[PDB]
This record gives sequence, structure tokens and C-alpha cells, in this order.
Amino acid sequence: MNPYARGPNPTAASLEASAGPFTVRSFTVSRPSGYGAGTVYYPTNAGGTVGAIAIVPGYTARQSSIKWWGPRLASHGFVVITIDTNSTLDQPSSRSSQQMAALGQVASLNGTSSSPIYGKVDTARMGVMGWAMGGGGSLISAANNPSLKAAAPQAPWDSSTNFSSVTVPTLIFACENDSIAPVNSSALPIYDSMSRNAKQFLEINGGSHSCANSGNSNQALIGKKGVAWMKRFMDNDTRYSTFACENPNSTRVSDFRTANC
Ligand SMILES: O=[N+]([O-])c1ccc(O)cc1
Repeated sequence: MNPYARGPNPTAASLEASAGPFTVRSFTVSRPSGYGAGTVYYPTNAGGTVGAIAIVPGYTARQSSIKWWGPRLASHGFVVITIDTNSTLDQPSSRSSQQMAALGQVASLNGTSSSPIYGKVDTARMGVMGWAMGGGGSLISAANNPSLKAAAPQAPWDSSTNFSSVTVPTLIFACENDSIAPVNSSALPIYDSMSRNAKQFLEINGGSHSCANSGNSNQALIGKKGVAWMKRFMDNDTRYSTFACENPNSTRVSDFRTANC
């Protein structure tokens, strides 16, 4: 009787696949509200309203770096907006404001009859993702908006690592050999600061700073985990509890931690 459960029962194979069960379409945002540019990905056949996820790139970067998440997540039953920031050189606090503005605009479009996502979104169920400074921005978003249902930043950085205010379920993807935002001074301290949430830390063996970006060679695992985390926590969908919470016990993972999951 979970009103938010969508799609067939998951399997490892179905979550590792390039595409989930639903057909995906996309469109460009005509007039971004409070951010630079956006692409919205959505399922055409999810069978009920779905939650929305906003995804932000890192410093200097654009939608291309994070775009693979759009179809991957949308095909499992989410509306996903990938953004460009107002400036490629925006810092994490500005990136958080823009991420939240993008979620607001998804809500606007859900109420706009000419939009392809008209009536497709449950605006009460939202999540945040992003790379590097965009990952820091996602954590700021979560700290400031505790009704967000999930966060899953990748290779995050912020000038502070104290995210003890975050009560939103948070999965941190990290990249072992990150030279930009080293794990030991960025992703791991951030993970360790969070005391009141379901949380997880998944470090990719040998990964550079771009190890969770479009074109990575761990899309099966990373995509399984991101989808599972969003499903479990955005949809309250306990079919995904093991996928969300498990240690993959994988040679592709150099460090795994989880708590309250
Ligand atoms: O953009 N970032 O991910 C950064 C920026 C500066 C820094 O010293 C470390 C990481």
C-alpha cells in the first residue's frame, strides 16, 4: 500500500542495466528560473506521479559531466533536471540556490499545461545530486531543506566539511585517487560529520575526480547504487532497502561505510 512504489520488483541485473523499465524523453528549459540552463528527463510511462531530482556540475563544468544520470534515473521513475549554473565559476552556496531554484521550476512545470511533465511530479518528494562543488551544493541544499528526501553527491567538496545539520538520507560517492577534492580532506570528513541520518560512503577503487561522471566505467555499480538510494528514500520503497544499504563487497570499491541504513 505504498502509494509511491513504481515499476517492477528490482533485481541486481535490472539495476545494473543501462536503462530501467520506463521510456525516457527530454526537453530543454526555455527560460530557466534562477539558474543558467537545464534539461529535464522524464518517464513517459511510470504509472503514477514521481519525485524530482536536480543535479549540478562542478567548477568549470557543464551538464555533459553529469548528464548520464538523467536517463539512468528517469528510466526508473523520476523527473530529473540537469543544470548549467549561471556562471561556470559559481561556488557551492550559489550552486545550492540554483539547484533549489531548478526544483522549484520542476514544480512550476508540473503545473504548466503545455509542459511535457504536466501532472507527472509529486512536488513533495525531491532529491539532490551533483559533482564536486555541485556535490557540496547538494549537501548545503539538504542542510537548508530537510524535507528533501534524498541526497547523492559525487566527489563532493565545500570549504567546510561540517554537515552535521544534514538529516536527509545521504549517499556519498567518492573517488579513491581524487586529486582535486581528496577523499581524506573532503568526502570522508563530510561523511563522518553526519550523525542524524541514513548515510553511505562508496569510494571507487582507482577513481579520479571524474569517476562518477558521464563516461565512467562503473555505470553498473554507480547507477545501481544511485537509483537504489533514490528509490528507497524518495519513494519509501523498501523493495530497495538491501540494494540501498548493502556493502557491494566489490573489487571496484576501495572503501565502503554505511550507518542507520
Ligand atoms: O572545486 N573543487 O572541488 C575544489 C576546489 C578547490 C579545492 O582546493 C578543492 C576542490
